[PDB]
Amino acid sequence: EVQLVESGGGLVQPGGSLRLSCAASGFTFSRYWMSWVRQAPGKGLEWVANIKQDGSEKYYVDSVKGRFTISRDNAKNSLYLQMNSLRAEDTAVYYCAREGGWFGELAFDYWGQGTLVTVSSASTKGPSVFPLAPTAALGCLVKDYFPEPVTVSWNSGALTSGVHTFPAVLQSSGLYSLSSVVTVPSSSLGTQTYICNVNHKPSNTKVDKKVEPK
Amino acid sequence: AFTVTVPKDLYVVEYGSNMTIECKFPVEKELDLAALIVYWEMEDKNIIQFVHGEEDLKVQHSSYRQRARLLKDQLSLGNAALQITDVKLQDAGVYRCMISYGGADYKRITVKVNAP
Amino acid sequence: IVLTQSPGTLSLSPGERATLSCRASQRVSSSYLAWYQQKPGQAPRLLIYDASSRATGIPDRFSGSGSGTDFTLTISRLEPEDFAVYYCQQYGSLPWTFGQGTKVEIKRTVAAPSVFIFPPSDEQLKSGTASVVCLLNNFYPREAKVQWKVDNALQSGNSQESVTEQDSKDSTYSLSSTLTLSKADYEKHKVYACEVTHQGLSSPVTKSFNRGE
Repeated sequence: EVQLVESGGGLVQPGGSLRLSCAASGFTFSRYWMSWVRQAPGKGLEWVANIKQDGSEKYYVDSVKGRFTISRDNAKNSLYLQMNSLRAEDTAVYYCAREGGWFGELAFDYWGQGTLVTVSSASTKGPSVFPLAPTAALGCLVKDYFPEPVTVSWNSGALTSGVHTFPAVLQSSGLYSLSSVVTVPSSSLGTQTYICNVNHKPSNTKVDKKVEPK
Repeated sequence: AFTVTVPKDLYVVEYGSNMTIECKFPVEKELDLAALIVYWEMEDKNIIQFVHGEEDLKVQHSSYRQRARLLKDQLSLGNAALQITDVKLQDAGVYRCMISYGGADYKRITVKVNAP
Repeated sequence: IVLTQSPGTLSLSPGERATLSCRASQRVSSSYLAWYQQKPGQAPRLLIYDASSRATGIPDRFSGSGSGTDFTLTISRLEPEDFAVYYCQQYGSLPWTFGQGTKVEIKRTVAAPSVFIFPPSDEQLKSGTASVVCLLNNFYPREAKVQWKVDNALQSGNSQESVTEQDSKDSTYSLSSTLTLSKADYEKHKVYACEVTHQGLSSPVTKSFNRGE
């Protein structure tokens, strides 16, 4: 039961600093090489940093060499990435990975679930929620929030089938926008209640919009 | 640009014989020992820790006392050669070569041992 | 060391065999080539290490082969759970590097999108912007075209689109397109139209509305 859990991510503005942490369980942490791997939204995987069992050697990709510092505490069962001088291209989900075997010859054995790091000038901001009014289709326009993520459900989870919550797009403004739709029988318009539940944890706002025909 | 290389990434040797595995690293003209670090490791044991022109035997695993030698004259040629004498079946496995000379890098080598 | 995965996308039915390629710009020391599986929203899972060995619990329809600079991952007799993005990675030589990924998508029968158009809410217009939305629902294949027309004039640079991941049940895709305008620009025009072409349509589908009607 090898487990890996990242913490410490969020929003930070360019040139700023942030410290990621990774907690391990189910294996002897002092016996293994450990890596950081990141993934930018929609892109592929990129290795970042490496550390030896005893912290005695550290390696980095070119892009972060001189800016990121990897370190570890075997007693605390924990891995760290101190990120400094952060640019916008550092925006990504950051994963911790165990390198299996003695020297990593079993590749990346196990991964954490990742934590999102967002690097941008924009301030945290709660979404505006607009009704997309009406087989019929209806939904919610969740607009101008920052940063990711946002949570969308319908009728408090009691409505699931035919629901499409689209991935958010980064708008020209630098704020995020998305829509959630659902297809329903035309006959259900008027008799059935449809409430869009929007939950944006960063800005700590919750919204319930009832969508009706006009 | 600084890169540790391995002529062979796999060695197959007979039980009881001698073996010399090699890590190569770039050296231009004369080699300055003060700037140079060499580690050879096998599993969680340390075979060779070469710092300041000297192998450090207090860090060396005792399995390897008397049978393990970094070949010093080979170093000028950018070749970290590890000679292990009287090779036993326990010597089979993955080895690690770390070399620091300005920049720093490492590689792994697999050793396989046939029994008779 | 650059790894070039191939091809970009595979469209296959369950039970078919999938072949994935990984080429390297250098020899990969000791054949330390891993493969990984990633599903949307999840971290990668290790599949194969040392090019040909299965990671623990990985089922045996996952098989690796190759050596040197050319590596293959084969999934014979695909199960629905096997459709994901696959990555190869070299750990033989620093810096560790990943290829750009291959997506294996479920190939189903062609399906036409249902098309809906949504006018801006009155609540939104007080913000000064108007968002016009166009939903394309449950189609296959993924390739779908959306043109925007305001009073039969084509639009450029004021649209954004978004696509869902392939559906769990349907194996279909859906798409939203958002046309954004000034409130001032919006109230200057009458007809807002959304025009759609797709393999599953034999004639173009256009949904429209008139402002105020």
